[PDB]
Amino acid sequence: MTEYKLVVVGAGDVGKSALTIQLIQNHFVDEYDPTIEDSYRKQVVIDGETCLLDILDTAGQEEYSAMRDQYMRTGEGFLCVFAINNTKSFEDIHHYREQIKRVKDSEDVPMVLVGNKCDLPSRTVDTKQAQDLARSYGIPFIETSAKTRQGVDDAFYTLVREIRKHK
Amino acid sequence: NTIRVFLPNKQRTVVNVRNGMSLHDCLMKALKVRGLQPECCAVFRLLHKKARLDWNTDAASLIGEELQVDFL
Ligand SMILES: Nc1nc2c(ncn2[C@@H]2O[C@H](COP(=O)(O)OP(=O)(O)NP(=O)(O)O)[C@@H](O)[C@H]2O)c(=O)[nH]1
Ligand SMILES: [Mg+2]
Repeated sequence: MTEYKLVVVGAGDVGKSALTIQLIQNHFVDEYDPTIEDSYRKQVVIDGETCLLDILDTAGQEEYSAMRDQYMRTGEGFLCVFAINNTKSFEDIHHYREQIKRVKDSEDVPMVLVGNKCDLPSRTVDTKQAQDLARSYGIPFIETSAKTRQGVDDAFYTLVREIRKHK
Repeated sequence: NTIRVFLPNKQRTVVNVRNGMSLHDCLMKALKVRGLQPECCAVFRLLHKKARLDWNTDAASLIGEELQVDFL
């Protein structure tokens, strides 16, 4: 069975684990519970192929960026997540992308930009900022909400499709 | 105050221990989220020959340890 190593990265509190748990268990964790490290495996059908997703959900708290970088290096594709009510987590995307390129020692890594919490009021990161940032890296941008599940499968499946075309 | 826990099907987690929870209570969420239940698993303390543990062992007594959860 084909196996895809996906890595979810981004600043603390953007919803990395809540998105992952929506993919895995179709359930929304309304709790505050910061990640140290969590890995998940789930079998999915994408474009008619059964495959195994291995998902490393990293810690946003960069004080644990030792454990992060250690398991990133095997990943085949990266979810770069920010939250639409946290400008700093949006500006931080640049930092996480350069970390991926460093840990992978390559310019060419499958990535998808994810703007999460689209259900919240008073959004501060506007759609065109996000689409502009994704454009600047040549990667897809997907709006999500782990609360309503909007965009969740699209974010992970798009990643898998980007990994397949990278072969 | 955390415990590193290796899980079935090549998964793993680090859990935060709040005061007064058993291992059962402490790991319930991480197992639930991965479609497992403590009932059909055993849990082991990995040494420094692993030691099998009762799910009622207090999670605060295992701070800084590594555990393995495995199917029965
Ligand atoms: N309204 C809303 N709340 C969300 C959404 N996603 C996550 N949250 C909430 O935001 C908080 C942080 O989410 P969480 O998934 O833990 O974030 P994280 O990026 O995994 N944090 P860390 O890096 O520390 O592990 C939690 O209270 C969670 O329930 C979303 O789409 N909408
Ligand atoms: Mg998390």
